[PDB]
Amino acid sequence: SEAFHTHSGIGVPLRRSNVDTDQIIPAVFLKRVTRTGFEDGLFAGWRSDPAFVLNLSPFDRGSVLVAGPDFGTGSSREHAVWALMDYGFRVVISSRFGDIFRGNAGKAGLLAAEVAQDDVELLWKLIEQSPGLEITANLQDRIITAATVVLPFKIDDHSAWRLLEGLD
Repeated sequence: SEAFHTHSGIGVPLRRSNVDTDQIIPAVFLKRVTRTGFEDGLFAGWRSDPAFVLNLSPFDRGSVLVAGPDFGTGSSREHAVWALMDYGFRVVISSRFGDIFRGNAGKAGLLAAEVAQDDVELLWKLIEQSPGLEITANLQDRIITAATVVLPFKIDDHSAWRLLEGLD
């Protein structure tokens, strides 16, 4: 495991709300018993469209996902976090997460940063009109930076501990 203190990377604007575990990683990918790379399962159904955001340069090298509300809503699988992480995402931003997802994220090294929806809208606009704009998430200070916009995020303190300490 690696310890999470700050992460900067290309932001990916995903205007999808209420994203369920089987959209994050379809069921057909979770018969694998191994632990090697789940990156090819990440959004695999949606990736069939060449215009899906994650297929477009430079978003295909993104590591900060800016999603709509209710990301990972409902029941979800550990593999959803593994798929995100294996693809290279270290941060997911949403104004509300599913709780099971949110807990799994912190336990696996993924920052699930809760940001007010008005601020999610600003982040989408910035990265949409400047593809490749980096987003920074600073866990010590619990802020997201994009250009000259700086905004707070929330995380529970237990998750923060696990992430900062790099716990398995």
